[PDB]
Amino acid sequence: KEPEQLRKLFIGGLSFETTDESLRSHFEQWGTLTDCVVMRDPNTKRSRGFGFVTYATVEEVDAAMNARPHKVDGRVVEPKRALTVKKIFVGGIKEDTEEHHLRDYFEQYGKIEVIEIMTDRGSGKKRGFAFVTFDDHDSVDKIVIQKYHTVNGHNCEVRKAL
Ligand SMILES: CC(=O)NCCc1c[nH]c2ccc(F)cc12
Repeated sequence: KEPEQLRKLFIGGLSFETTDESLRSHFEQWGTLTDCVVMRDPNTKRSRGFGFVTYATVEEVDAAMNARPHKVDGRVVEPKRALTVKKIFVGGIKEDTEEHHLRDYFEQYGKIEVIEIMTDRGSGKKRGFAFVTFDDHDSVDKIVIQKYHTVNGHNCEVRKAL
């Protein structure tokens, strides 16, 4: 079983009338839920407007994220995997890595809007790193939890870029 942390979706922006049961019935459309909680005040029991769900598998998390936007009990909510940005730094690509290497690999994580292969300001030579900007943060979130990224035969360092 994948680590539980990687099977969780944290759901912001809930309707205050959403319950454990209604949040569960909604997100069970995209997989088996082993846990589903609406956060509430300990004294008033009034919703805090957010919660989380835990799927049985990471593929189920993916399915839920691919089904965004989610309207739950009449309100569009904001699910996120376990710093919300749309851009990554990709290091270690050396001088022989081109746009199409980066595109063919990273397009399978999300929709790419910008690829920027970095060159030396003085010489024009490639510096061996790049930035990739996507249309949505979940691509980056999937990317940076991987232990490894292999592109053009290179083991790359990938992190969020601000
Ligand atoms: C952004 C924020 O502060 N809350 C959402 C993320 C989060 C952190 N710890 C939790 C515990 C329970 C839960 F339902 C959600 C969370």
